[PDB]
Amino acid sequence: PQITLWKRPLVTIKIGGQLKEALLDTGADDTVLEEMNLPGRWKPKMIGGIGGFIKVRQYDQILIEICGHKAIGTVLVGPTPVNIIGRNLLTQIGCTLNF
Amino acid sequence: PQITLWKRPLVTIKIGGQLKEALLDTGADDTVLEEMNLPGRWKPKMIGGIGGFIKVRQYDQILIEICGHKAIGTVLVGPTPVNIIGRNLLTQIGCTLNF
Ligand SMILES: CCOP(=O)(COc1ccc(C[C@H](NC(=O)O[C@H]2CO[C@H]3OCC[C@H]32)[C@H](O)CN(C[C@@H](C)CC)S(=O)(=O)c2ccc3c(c2)OCO3)cc1)OCC
Repeated sequence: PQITLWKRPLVTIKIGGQLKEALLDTGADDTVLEEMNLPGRWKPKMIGGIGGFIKVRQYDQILIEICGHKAIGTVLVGPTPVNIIGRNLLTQIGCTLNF
Repeated sequence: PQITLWKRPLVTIKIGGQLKEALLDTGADDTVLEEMNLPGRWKPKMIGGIGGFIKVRQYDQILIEICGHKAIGTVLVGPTPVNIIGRNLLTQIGCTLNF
């Protein structure tokens, strides 16, 4: 599909057997999701943006389905205000910018 | 052009007669540039990111050329970690997401 940018590019994702709304974010190197209790081990990490850094939990080899397209990679979990799909997963679903 | 996301979507921009490098950021509602001098009036504003709020200077109806495409809109100037081109200008240059 093609998504215009008049509004925030929000889509439905599936992760850990749950549906959520997330932002397709070409400005995000990594994928940052709202607080959730994913199983398995994780590594502490900090990521920075406008305003400073937040503490997040890095889970690896996590499957996410974005608009029916499957992707598996690293997902960061922490007190983010919005679910953010970053380039590490956007590349896997064949997402490009076009103008 | 068509831009893949295996690396950061960085492009050259021209604003106030000066060339700079900026990130095409579909997750940003607004355009925010690092500290610089811009002519014309400006009003103090505040914007929030992943790690909190920052104070910016809002410049309205600023000419800015993005990878060869002209836009005239709002540009915020402040302590952002990187120059980011947000949806307010991405829409002007006809940028869409596609997968
Ligand atoms: C509504 C909820 O509350 P809120 O109002 C806004 O919530 C939001 C918070 C973040 C975002 C996404 C963020 N957009 C953003 O900053 O946009 C600003 C300007 O325009 C406005 O539009 C929305 C906010 C304003 C960027 O797309 C991506 N970022 C990097 C970028 C700064 C380049 C370095 S990043 O997230 O930090 C990040 C992600 C993965 C990583 C990483 C860093 O490092 C490695 O992996 C969108 C909405 O904030 C009050 C507390």
